[PDB]
This record gives sequence, C-alpha cells and structure tokens, in this order.
Amino acid sequence: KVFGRCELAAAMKRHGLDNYRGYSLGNWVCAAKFESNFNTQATNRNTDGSTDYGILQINSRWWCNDGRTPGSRNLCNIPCSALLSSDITASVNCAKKIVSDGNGMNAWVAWRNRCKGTDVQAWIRGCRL
Ligand SMILES: [Cl-]
Ligand SMILES: [Cl-]
Ligand SMILES: [Cl-]
Ligand SMILES: [Cl-]
Ligand SMILES: [Cl-]
Ligand SMILES: [Cl-]
Ligand SMILES: [Cl-]
Ligand SMILES: [Cl-]
Ligand SMILES: [Cl-]
Ligand SMILES: [Cl-]
Ligand code: NA
Ligand code: NA
Repeated sequence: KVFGRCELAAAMKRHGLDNYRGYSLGNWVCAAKFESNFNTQATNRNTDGSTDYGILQINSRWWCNDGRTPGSRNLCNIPCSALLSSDITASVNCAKKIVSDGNGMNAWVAWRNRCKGTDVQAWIRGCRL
C-alpha cells in the first residue's frame, strides 16, 4: 500500500510514535518518506548483503528473518515479509525496539542524512491529528 502523508501520520500517531523516545511525529514521517516513499512494499538491498523491508526499511541483518542473510539476527522475531503488509503494526512495533537500542533514530542512516537537524514538523503540516 502507498500511504498518503497525513494518513501515515495519523496511523503512526495512533500507534504511539509521536514523541516516542522523544522523537516527534514529523521525524517518523520524514524517515518514512526517504526510506520508502510511504510504500509498504519497498525492499532494497544493502551493500552488506542484507535487505531493508517496508515503510521504515527495517534490515534483515539484525531485526527480521528473510532466510538469506548470513550470520544475521531476528531481534523483532518476525519474518521480514510481514513488514510489507498494508498494516504497519509489525513495522511500528519493531521500530520502537530499534529506536530504543541506544543510538535513537540514528539507526536509520536516511533519517540522520536527510531529516536530522531539519524542520521535520513540515512533514505533518496540514494534517488533522
Ligand atoms: Cl493522506
Ligand atoms: Cl509527500
Ligand atoms: Cl492506525
Ligand atoms: Cl514534528
Ligand atoms: Cl526462513
Ligand atoms: Cl535470492
Ligand atoms: Cl537469514
Ligand atoms: Cl536472533
Ligand atoms: Cl496501519
Ligand atoms: Cl535519543
Ligand atoms: Na533507504
Ligand atoms: Na536476519
């Protein structure tokens, strides 16, 4: 599914991401925009052989099992394919564990490179929240 911007912000807010570990909702929408373009079915290969899955591009090295990523872990205890659902629940829940892992949203390189230090409130401008 390709989410609308405000649709996704509403769903993320409903799932408790606004100010989760101190990250305002626009940070999460910004990350989603540059990871997936709001598309739940997005998959992209990493240089290390792992793959990133779903609206927040969660990686198979640490977080989900895709059956093809050597010496990897599955800390969210989920098949990576379940991150591509039109229901963002599994993505959101797994992201809550990643952001709690110590480096905050720096775990998402695209957040660090494209959202951090910018006016992320812009991503929820106009949304009825
Ligand atoms: Cl929308
Ligand atoms: Cl947009
Ligand atoms: Cl929702
Ligand atoms: Cl915000
Ligand atoms: Cl498997
Ligand atoms: Cl393959
Ligand atoms: Cl694997
Ligand atoms: Cl594991
Ligand atoms: Cl949803
Ligand atoms: Cl932090
Ligand atoms: Na990416
Ligand atoms: Na894995």
